[PDB]
This record gives sequence, structure tokens and C-alpha cells, in this order.
Amino acid sequence: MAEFDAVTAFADAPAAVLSTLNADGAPHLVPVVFAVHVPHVEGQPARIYTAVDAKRKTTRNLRRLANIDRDSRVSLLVDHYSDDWTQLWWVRADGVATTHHSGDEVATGYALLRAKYHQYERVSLDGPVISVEVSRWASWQA
Amino acid sequence: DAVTAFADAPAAVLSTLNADGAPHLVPVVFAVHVPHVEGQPARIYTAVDAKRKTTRNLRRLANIDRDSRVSLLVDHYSDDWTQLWWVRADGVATTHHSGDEVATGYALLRAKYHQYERVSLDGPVISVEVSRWASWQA
Ligand SMILES: C[C@H](OP(=O)(O)OC[C@@H](O)[C@@H](O)[C@@H](O)Cn1c2nc(=O)[nH]c(=O)c-2cc2ccc(O)cc21)C(=O)N[C@@H](CCC(=O)N[C@@H](CCC(=O)O)C(=O)O)C(=O)O
Ligand code: NA
Repeated sequence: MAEFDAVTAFADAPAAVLSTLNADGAPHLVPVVFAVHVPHVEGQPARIYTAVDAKRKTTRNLRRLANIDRDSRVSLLVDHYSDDWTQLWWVRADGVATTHHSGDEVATGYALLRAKYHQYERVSLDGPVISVEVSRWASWQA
Repeated sequence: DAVTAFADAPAAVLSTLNADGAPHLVPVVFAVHVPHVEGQPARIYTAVDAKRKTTRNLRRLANIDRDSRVSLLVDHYSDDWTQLWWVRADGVATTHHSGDEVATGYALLRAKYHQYERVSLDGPVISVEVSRWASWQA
């Protein structure tokens, strides 16, 4: 951990990269917007929420190629890049992802995303929510 | 042109596998060489440079030496969500502690980043041969 508040810096950033494992164990990367929920009690883990944008579809037809549901281990990285290399920093969060189609976690993820991103005033939230339980934080600065 | 967009971007995220199989992520500056040779994969180079670090024996190198399979992502983010795009390169990485690929990587890095003009590079270079490209734009 570098000497800044890594969780706040990660939380305040608008975009992160999400890494999941393919079926054959190879890495896979997608960008995400997200919102961090900081623990209520000391010792409890942070959780990170991201929603998947969904078009209206049949309940059991369309399929997703990549797997979280098969392997749940994920990592998320926020980088602050600048052409001025003195201003570089990053924060990584490693954890376990769970996909939710209804229930508390969907409601919580939509609410937190709406609170963070003004854009969701005009972009609907209709898809499933991935919740990541963070087990390790790392950070670095220039 | 996904490949050119990726190549021109200043930074990417690199994913490697830890010993236990779990994903590891670190940001990188990089340079892409597309050979002008039919069937040759694109090659991405990144180095262990002078940005502050405690060791040159970084975790991502140990990972690559264990399991060569990597992915790298360029994201183009904007507050205007109409301007979003990303490009992902999946491939096979090799670490180089000496030899031709070290000099090739340093040279391509310097050609792209003015910031490296006056930096002495002497850490290892990773080269990645891309097996697949993927892309999306808003
Ligand atoms: C021990 C070591 O830590 P360190 O000396 O603090 O490493 C700091 C480097 O990651 C740091 O110099 C680079 O990220 C800087 N850096 C670049 N550094 C470069 O050398 N080359 C680049 O192209 C580069 C680009 C870049 C762009 C954006 C940015 O924000 C930073 C960038 C290490 O192994 N680092 C890892 C990342 C941290 C890590 O994984 N640590 C372990 C714990 C340490 C251990 O394994 O015991 C963990 O969290 O599991 C690595 O770089 O692969
Ligand atoms: Na709370």
C-alpha cells in the first residue's frame, strides 16, 4: 500500500479494468464503471458493484462467453495515467465476484451506481449486477 | 482500426496469472510493432523502467515465466459515454533479460514516448505475441 488513501482514490475514479478467467484459465479483460461500498464495521470487506447493460431478451436464450460463474476470482485496477509521469498512481482490488439477477445486491448496486454516475439519469439500469467481495488491496504511486 | 487505436494509446492494463491461477493486474506503457509480413502476429513490448520500484524482479515477470498467457486492454474512457471504446489483445508473453528483444523493446518504447528520451532503461523487457484482438466502440 502506498501512502495515500487507496480505497478512496479507487472509489472516486470513474473507470476500472476488470479481469476474469476464461474456461481454460487464461486471463480476460473488460472495462467497467463501478461503485465501491465501504464496510459498515471495521474488519469487514469492501464490496464493488458493476451492472451489465441488458437489452430485452428471453429468460433462457442469450449466453455469455466469459466465465465468473465458473471461476469467481477477479481483479480490478484503477490507474491514474498522466503524460507527466510524476503524477502516476494505481490501486488494485482482488476478490470474488458473484452475479445477481434479483434481490438485495441488484438494488444496492443500482442505487450506488446512480449515486456516483450522473449519466445514469439517461441510461437505464435493467441488467444483472456483479458484486465483488474484496479480499486484498494494493497500491502504488510515483 | 482497433489495432492502430490500441497502438497509439498511452497506457494499457496487463493481466498475468499468479502461481495459484488468480488474475494479476498492473498498468503499462507499451509499443506495438505490426510486422509488414503476412501471418506474423502483432508484437507488444513493455519494459521494467525507472518508475519508482523496490525491485526489478516484479511479480508480473515471475508470472509470465510460469504461464505465458496474458491479456492487455486499452480503454478509452470519457464522461461522455458516446465516446467510449476499448481494444483487448490476448496473447503469449516472454520475458527477456538480455538479447535482441531487449534492444528492440527499448527502441520502440523511445520512439513512442518522448518521456523516455533521457531515461536510461536497463530492466527486462516483456514481448507479447497477440493471438487474438477484440474491440468495441459506443
Ligand atoms: C514488489 C513489486 O512492487 P513495487 O516495486 O512496488 O512495484 C511497483 C511497480 O508496479 C511500478 O514501478 C509500476 O507499476 C510503474 N509503472 C510502470 N513501471 C514500469 O516498470 N514499466 C511501465 O511500463 C510502467 C507503466 C506504468 C503506467 C501507469 C502507472 O500508474 C505505473 C506504471 C512488484 O512485484 N510489483 C508488481 C505490482 C505489485 C504487486 O503485485 N505486489 C504484490 C505483493 C508484493 C510481493 O509479490 O511480495 C501483490 O500485490 O500481490 C509488479 O509491478 O508486477
Ligand atoms: Na454503507
